[PDB]
Amino acid sequence: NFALKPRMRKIFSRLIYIAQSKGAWILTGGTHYGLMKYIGEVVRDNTISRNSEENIVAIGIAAWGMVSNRDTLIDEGHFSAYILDNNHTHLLLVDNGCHGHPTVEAKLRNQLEKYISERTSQDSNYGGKIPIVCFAQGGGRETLKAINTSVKSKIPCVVVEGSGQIADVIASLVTSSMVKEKLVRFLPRTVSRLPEEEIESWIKWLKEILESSHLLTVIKMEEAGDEIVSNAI
Amino acid sequence: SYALYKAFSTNEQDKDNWNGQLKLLLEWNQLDLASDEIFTNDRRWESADLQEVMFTALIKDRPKFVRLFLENGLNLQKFLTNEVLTELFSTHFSTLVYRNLQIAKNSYNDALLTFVWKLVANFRRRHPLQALFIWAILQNKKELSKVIWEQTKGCTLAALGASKLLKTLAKVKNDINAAGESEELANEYETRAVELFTECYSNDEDLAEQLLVYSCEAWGGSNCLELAVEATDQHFIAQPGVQNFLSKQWYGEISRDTKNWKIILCLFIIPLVGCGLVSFRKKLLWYYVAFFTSPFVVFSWNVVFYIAFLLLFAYVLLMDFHSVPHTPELILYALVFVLFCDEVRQWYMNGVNYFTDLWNVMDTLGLFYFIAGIVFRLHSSNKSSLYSGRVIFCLDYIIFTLRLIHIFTVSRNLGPKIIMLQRMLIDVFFFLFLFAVWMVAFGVARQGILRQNEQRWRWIFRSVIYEPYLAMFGQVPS
Amino acid sequence: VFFFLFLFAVWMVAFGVARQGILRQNEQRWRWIFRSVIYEPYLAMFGQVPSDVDSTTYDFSHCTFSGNESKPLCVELDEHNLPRFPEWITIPLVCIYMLSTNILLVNLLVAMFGYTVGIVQENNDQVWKFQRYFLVQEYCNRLNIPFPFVVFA
Amino acid sequence: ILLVNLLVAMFGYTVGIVQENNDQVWKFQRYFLVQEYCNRLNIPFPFVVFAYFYMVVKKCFKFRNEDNETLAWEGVMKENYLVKINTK
Amino acid sequence: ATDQHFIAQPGVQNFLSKQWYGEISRDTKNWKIILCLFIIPLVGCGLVSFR
Repeated sequence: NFALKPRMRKIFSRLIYIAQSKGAWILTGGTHYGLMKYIGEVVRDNTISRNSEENIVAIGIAAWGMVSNRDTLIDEGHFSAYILDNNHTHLLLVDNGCHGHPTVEAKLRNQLEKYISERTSQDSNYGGKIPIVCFAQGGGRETLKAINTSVKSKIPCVVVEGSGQIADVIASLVTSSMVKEKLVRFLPRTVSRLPEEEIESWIKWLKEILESSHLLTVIKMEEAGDEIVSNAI
Repeated sequence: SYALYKAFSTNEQDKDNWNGQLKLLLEWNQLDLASDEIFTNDRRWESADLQEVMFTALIKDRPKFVRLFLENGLNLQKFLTNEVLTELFSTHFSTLVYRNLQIAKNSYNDALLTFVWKLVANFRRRHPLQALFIWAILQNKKELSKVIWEQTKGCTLAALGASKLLKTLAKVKNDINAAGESEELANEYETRAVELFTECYSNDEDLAEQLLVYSCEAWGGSNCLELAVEATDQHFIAQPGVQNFLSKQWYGEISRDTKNWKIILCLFIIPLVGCGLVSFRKKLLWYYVAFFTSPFVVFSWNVVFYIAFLLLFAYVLLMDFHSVPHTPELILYALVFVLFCDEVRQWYMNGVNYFTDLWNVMDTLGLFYFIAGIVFRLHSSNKSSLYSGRVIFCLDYIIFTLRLIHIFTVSRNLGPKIIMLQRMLIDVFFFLFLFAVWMVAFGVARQGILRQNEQRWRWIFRSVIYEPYLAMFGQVPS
Repeated sequence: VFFFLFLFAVWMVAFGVARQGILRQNEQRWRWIFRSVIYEPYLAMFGQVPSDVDSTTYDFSHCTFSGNESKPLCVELDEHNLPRFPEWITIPLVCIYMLSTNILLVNLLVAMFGYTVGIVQENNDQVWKFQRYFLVQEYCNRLNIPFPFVVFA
Repeated sequence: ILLVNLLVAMFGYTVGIVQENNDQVWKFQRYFLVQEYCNRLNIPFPFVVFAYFYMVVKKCFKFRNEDNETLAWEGVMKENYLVKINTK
Repeated sequence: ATDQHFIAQPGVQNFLSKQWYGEISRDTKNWKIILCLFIIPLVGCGLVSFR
């Protein structure tokens, strides 16, 4: 389940417009749920608007244990009804053991991000090096795991908003006392089910987040018009 | 509402019933509270049992709630059955709108209103969103209609058809408040259709011209370009996109950015079709035939043929008219046979509404006078019949000459003025009314003061009507 | 002016050919076709009211009976040497033409002139003082004496 | 004098009204003639009867993907125009 | 008072028209009405509304 208020709608439409203007890849999960659905639909909208002139690339990265229908070939197949999204032009699915295992895709994804980070293509304005930006808006464990695995690598350029669940606490906190102070007031209903033996681990996760605050930035409240996405990236 | 929600939310056996919370904030108009406390944490939804509340949001006028719901997900055809339509039209559709619908069908029948009368007769007893948009628009809901219109695919066809329906229901002359309100909503949706098509023409012209010609799998059994004509939505056709389309279909192969005197010069001498003075963009024998199949040049050939026809009819009627038909009269009869078969062809194509326009009436009437002139002409050796035939041909030449005004309405210069000419009828009739009153009041008085007991009917009207009529051109009765 | 002349030429021809065909029979002289088809309905715009349609004020002294001398032909006669043309079909024809050209078609031209003057007056002074430049330059582009001695210059 | 010069005034006022509607009504009426000349596949007029014989020849012998493509095209500028509405 | 803006409003004009026609409905064409005046026993037919 995913709620998408029109602020996020405007921001992500402006984002995919910027990524079409610059010729960038967008890495995402790629399922048929919520945000990945909406990103794929805006990809299809820009695909049908101009039809050509530097089309966009949306790589989805899935788990292979959550997939409804799996058809092994060499020969194409038809996926019908986690459900995959339609409009991602490239998909990649990680291979592992049994079915019900999330967070398997994060290792290969973060290693790929590190390799494009250390890759050098001189025909740019960054000084080669292919600049990489991470975004976070939603909530959950995998968001914090992604942000900390990103910021552990040098230069992730993590951007968050003041809109979401974990985006609220990361925007509004800027030690353990203040961590718990914001965490009990902005998300009580998830922490109603969570043991303390990993809440101290989350305090360590956010400690490694706030170790490098210069590599993090935030879209604030009163930047609600146009060009707010370019001024963040 | 906020007090009732704060008491209902803090019972601790009702936190699990978020459906009751949603129905509570649905009956009242709490939008910000529902958005902030029902869909915010995104822990619980199913997108499939949100239907009855959805139906509730359709029946007690909640456009912002159904916008908030469709923002979070539903397919409307999955929501729609025929039973929803029978509830909406048999029960939720008011009897007053039904009464004005029957009055509008009896007083102002159209093809689209006949179609909607058919479908309301169907559903009181495949295009789902258009049907619910129809129900929203005849019920004058005015804000749910925008919410469903933003979800439709064939948007401009929907806007134009809704403008047609609402103008036709606005012509009804009882309950003038409903008439004015539906009139304003008609103006709003025709403005919306024009302002959308100017954008989708200002980006891409070819796909816009594809939009203009697609029938949308029998929306109302018509086209996007046809609904603006049937509604008399003449502001939709006065915009530069549709006019650019009409000009590019009117010229045919010839480019628009050339001067027209070159075009009529290449019409005047045929083998100048193969020269570099005319652009044929939008081989040589194909240039020849694609030239001769353009609409512009077949019209400008037909008018030259018509002027040559009038000169031949004048030469026959004035200078060569004997007791038996000579060669130019027979050539003339062949030309009128060609004109007659073309007119009966377009009458077979058009139908009974051909008789609606007055120019078609007087064309058929003139051909009838011509065949009457023939059957008075051929009975020779009767001087009365042979003279009456020529009188009928003169009074027919009047009609065939006055057709030329209607012929030359297409030009960029004379055209708007000839169209303007028919707006003067009420001033001409007011002038003729006052002049006839003063004419009779003077003529009878003068004829009664001067003379005594005229017993001839002709010299009553020659001296009561005719001489005061001539006294409008400065004759001064003597 | 061209719209006025177009409508007046159409009504002129449609009346002139009809009147010449109803009255007379087979004019074989080209000059007396155009004198009686084009010229007399043209004069009927200045209030002349074409005369040979009355069958009471029509004397046979101005006829020819055959095209020999100057004058027009007669209307074609009866067996009783009477005019054949109906008064009830030529008098209202002249009345309709005379109304439609001498009154409606002129007073429409007055309205169109009034509207064009109502438009072009704020552009009039700008276009005039734009055209002033050309005459000022072409008189300042000559170094000469006043005109009858210019040839010496 | 009075009754004619009143007609001149009423003509002048009606011309003063209807001129901004004149071009719209003219180019609306332009559609019908453009269509009725484009609704015929024939030669120029004095041989049309032979082409009519060709039509007599007829009487003598006898979901879509690009549609969804252009509707999906239309929806993009619909979204852009709704943005242009609430941006006002 | 010669308050002719009070009578030029659509309510008073609607009242005057509904008192002027009488029994005949306003949403019919008037040529039917003068046609039923021209021939008397067409008063009993279904072409005119007498509401």
